Amino acid sequence: LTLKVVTVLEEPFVMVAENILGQPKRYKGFSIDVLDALAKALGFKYEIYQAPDGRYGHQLHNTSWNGMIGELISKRADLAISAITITPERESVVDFSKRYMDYSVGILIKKGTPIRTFQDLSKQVEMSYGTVRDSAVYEYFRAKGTNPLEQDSTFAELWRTISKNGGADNCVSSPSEGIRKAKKGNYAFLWDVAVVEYAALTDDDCSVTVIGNSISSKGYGIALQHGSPYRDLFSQRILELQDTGDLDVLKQKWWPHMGRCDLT
Amino acid sequence: LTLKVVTVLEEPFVMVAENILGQPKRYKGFSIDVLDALAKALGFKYEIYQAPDGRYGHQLHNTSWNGMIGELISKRADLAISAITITPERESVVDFSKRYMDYSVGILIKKGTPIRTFQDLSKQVEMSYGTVRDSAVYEYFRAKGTNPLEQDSTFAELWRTISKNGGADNCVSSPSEGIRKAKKGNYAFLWDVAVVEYAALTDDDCSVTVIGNSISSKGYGIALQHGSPYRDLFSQRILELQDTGDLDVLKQKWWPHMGRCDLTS
Ligand SMILES: *[C@@H]1O[C@H](CO)[C@@H](O)[C@H](O)[C@H]1NC(C)=O
Ligand SMILES: *[C@@H]1O[C@H](CO)[C@@H](O)[C@H](O)[C@H]1NC(C)=O
Ligand SMILES: [Ca+2]
Ligand SMILES: [Ca+2]
Ligand SMILES: [Ca+2]
Ligand SMILES: [Ca+2]
Ligand SMILES: [Ca+2]
Ligand SMILES: [Cl-]
Ligand SMILES: [Cl-]
Repeated sequence: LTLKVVTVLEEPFVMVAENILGQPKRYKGFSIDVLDALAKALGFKYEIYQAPDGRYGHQLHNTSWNGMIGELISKRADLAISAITITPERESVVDFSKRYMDYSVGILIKKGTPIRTFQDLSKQVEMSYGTVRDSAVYEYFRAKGTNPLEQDSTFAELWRTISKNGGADNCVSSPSEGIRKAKKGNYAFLWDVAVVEYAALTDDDCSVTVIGNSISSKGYGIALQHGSPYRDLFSQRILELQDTGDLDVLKQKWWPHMGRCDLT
Repeated sequence: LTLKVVTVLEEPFVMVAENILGQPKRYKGFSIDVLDALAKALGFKYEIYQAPDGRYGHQLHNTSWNGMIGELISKRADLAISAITITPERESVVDFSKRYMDYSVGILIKKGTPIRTFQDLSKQVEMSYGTVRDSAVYEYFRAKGTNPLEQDSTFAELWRTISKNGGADNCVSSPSEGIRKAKKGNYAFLWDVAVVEYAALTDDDCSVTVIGNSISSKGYGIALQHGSPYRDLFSQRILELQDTGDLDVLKQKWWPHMGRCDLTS
């Protein structure tokens, strides 16, 4: 049995191995390791191709999806894996396995600052902070920072800074821009903990650290075609992998407990 | 439409509401609120009864299950809810929805100590610590503390203290004993962060704090009969609750940000 897998490059979830003349195009990463574990246990081969538009997927005007989600709906892909978050809108058109990792928003900041939490960040006027404009993270802080029922007034303060001038002043256009500004100092970037954590661990100067403190708001999962019988099987193995600690071993392979940069 | 819901008391997930004058025994809690949200969204009624043995359920020697899991397998209950963690052993015989809350192991300890992380606790010779004897948390530390591949030596150190004399020296019979010993002092209790955090928030003397910082090892979910058509429906609305922020509001209702004991040393 062979399955078609659609993916999008996202360090360290899915990465292209260094090109070597006379060798094929290989993929590596934490998500590839999870897929290999499922492939070995469930006994299936797979072929990986990247989404032609390189997008996770969002709904279009005519109720059609692009990106990896579109591939699953069109049945051009049996499953999709990268850094896909399990969201209600996606789960209504595809079927996600139970998460194999948590998702949360962290703060990428230069080392040595007195800021250690979101509350500390919200009380700062010296250091600007923000996220990627017109992203789910930006909308996440719109909801939290405008919800009357939120007890913690930190989000309201954060939203005022993030949304200044429609977000133009304090937000960036892509995660790479946010990471760059954070390393220069005088700016704190709010994005996926996993992405920023890997960015800080691989920093050439080890000049940046990551603030967690956020319980998971979503989880990364494997997306499969609607009604796919593999969804329950994938979830069972994923739970077993988490239970035995093997998934923790894979995480530390790409997010080492002690690596190049010390984040303390 | 009505569904049979099996549960077990677990503060603050499921709790008995103060009832008077022979009025029906009503339940309250974070898990009850999630159930009510699903009931309104999916348009079903329900009746809650407690597990006759008051147990979450585990496999017996003859492969039969007791507790809430047994009620689902025997189909005396349509779904089970309380503080049930989504585990592979249970998921093989029942069907869990996607988690509606994260689960992790925290530390309940008296305030005013230098201990602020698991690593700090592992380096202590003065203060004993442990978890519930013959518990999933006890097995969790057995695996981490004996796995050669774990990069953090903290877990190996913790296991030696937790498992001393087979755990007889430093473990406790129940969470209530663990909470009581932690409040006494000279003991740190390792258990569900949600349970101990509510224990610290409701402490009469506000004498204890909780050390979290642990990413979720599992998640709390709703258990349904194998092949139940409601499982996917529950997962969908559970996801929608989280996205709209309604789950966070309910959590703050039972784990308030302020108002209760301050958990800072
Ligand atoms: C819907 O929009 C997409 C654009 O991605 C287009 O490819 C597709 O042909 C459109 N129409 C229909 C009928 O699917
Ligand atoms: C297994 O043993 C238990 C005794 O605790 C009993 O109640 C149950 O009925 C047994 N199961 C079967 C299938 O006989
Ligand atoms: Ca679905
Ligand atoms: Ca991480
Ligand atoms: Ca429990
Ligand atoms: Ca199952
Ligand atoms: Ca080693
Ligand atoms: Cl699921
Ligand atoms: Cl998890």
